[PDB]
Amino acid sequence: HWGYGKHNGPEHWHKDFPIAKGERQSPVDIDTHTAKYDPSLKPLSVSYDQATSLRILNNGHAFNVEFDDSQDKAVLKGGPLDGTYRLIQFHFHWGSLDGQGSEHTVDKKKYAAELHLVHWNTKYGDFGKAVQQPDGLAVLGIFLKVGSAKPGLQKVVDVLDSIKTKGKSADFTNFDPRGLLPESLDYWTYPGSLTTPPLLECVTWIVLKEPISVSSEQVLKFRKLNFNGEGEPEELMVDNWRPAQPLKNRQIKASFK
Ligand SMILES: [Cu+2]
Ligand SMILES: [Cu+2]
Repeated sequence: HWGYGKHNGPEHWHKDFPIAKGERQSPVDIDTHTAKYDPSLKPLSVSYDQATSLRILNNGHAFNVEFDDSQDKAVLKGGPLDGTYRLIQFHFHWGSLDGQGSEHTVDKKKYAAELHLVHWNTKYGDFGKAVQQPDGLAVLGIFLKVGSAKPGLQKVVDVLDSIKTKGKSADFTNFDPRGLLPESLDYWTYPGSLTTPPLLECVTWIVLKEPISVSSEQVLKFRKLNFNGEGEPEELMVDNWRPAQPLKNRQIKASFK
């Protein structure tokens, strides 16, 4: 009823999810010149040392690498955040070509892909309760550009053959998400939403300024995935990104000058 095709893509989602035309939708274009430095922001605290990855799942729109979120094992704190946010899963959005794929844009520039590390606020007890709150989630977004390989991505790329089609999953233990981060934690932040239906306005977005580099071969493997289930007509899982939405009454803040 929703996807990324011609007939069910972003431009249609409002029919079933009227919040698509809401006041704090994501992604947005990040106008670097109009973002303002906020000296009172903190440094981000990314605490992933005890992360417990469990599984990787092709859900028909992306693949999610899922984590044990039943304890404070892999948490995000600081920055604009009040309290502790637990990592539940990460996934990517990517293009059919290297010139598109990201959801956020930077001065209208599209990156080849975007990584979303999804975290929920522990004050709300579980993910499903957190998405109903204005400060329920914190998503760390990281741009991908094509160049050198990202070594810490390779273990993800190499399991993708085992989850080609919608509904397939595979064990994915002992994966360290720290290997997906860039050097700098400088960031922009703003209040927004989930970027897939149900498009709930529950996200504090934290978008890193510094992209990571991945190789051609790595992104090419993303593009071999399928939106369809096994035994259905093959449709490559590409261009699974929502375009930039109106900023409306929001200001994007920068952690850096
Ligand atoms: Cu559907
Ligand atoms: Cu996402």
